[PDB]
Amino acid sequence: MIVSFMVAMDENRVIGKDNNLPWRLPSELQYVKKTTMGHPLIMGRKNYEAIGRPLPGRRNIIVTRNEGYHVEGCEVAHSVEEVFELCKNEEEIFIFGGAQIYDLFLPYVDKLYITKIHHAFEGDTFFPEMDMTNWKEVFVEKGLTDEKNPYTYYYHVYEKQQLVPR
Ligand SMILES: COc1cc(Cc2cnc(N)nc2N)cc(/C=C/C(=O)N2N=Cc3ccccc3[C@@H]2c2ccccc2)c1OC
Ligand SMILES: [Ca+2]
Ligand SMILES: [Cl-]
Repeated sequence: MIVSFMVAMDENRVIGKDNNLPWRLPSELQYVKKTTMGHPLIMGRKNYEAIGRPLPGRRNIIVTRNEGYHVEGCEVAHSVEEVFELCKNEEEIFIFGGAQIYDLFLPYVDKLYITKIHHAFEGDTFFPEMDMTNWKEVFVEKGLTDEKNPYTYYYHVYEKQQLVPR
């Protein structure tokens, strides 16, 4: 099972402002949709609510410690272990964010899908630091910038850098 972080952050790792995206890049979200199609999406409650709805064609799994938390059209999981069991037969799952949610899955991550937005926004929550010497880029592509997607941004994908033995 490939454990993948899915993330869009600015030049200071901002991933949110007052629980919402400080940017509006529909093309970027079209990319998330295309990339995650047919795979589970894993996200925290706060993250999930910051959207209002669930993405069709995707297994939405909400992670909260709240044992009474339910939402229609979604699954709820209360620990890392419960998510892995639930996703036991899946080839790839996408950790869809919450800083804390990313942190929960750090010891397990195999793949990084990182959108980097070339701008500094006002933010209050951040993509956790990561030592990238352990990682190797396998794909990059400049996003579509135009009237609907004002900012300049790049899709990046990283896999684990294999170490060559001494
Ligand atoms: C705080 O608000 C958000 C945060 C995140 C987290 C996130 C976004 N992008 C990337 N690359 N990584 C992330 N972890 C998503 C979202 C996603 C928003 C959102 O509305 N969508 N994001 C993806 C998606 C996937 C399947 C069905 C529908 C959607 C939907 C969408 C909207 C417009 C065009 C195409 C698809 C979000 O809401 C705006
Ligand atoms: Ca793995
Ligand atoms: Cl969250």
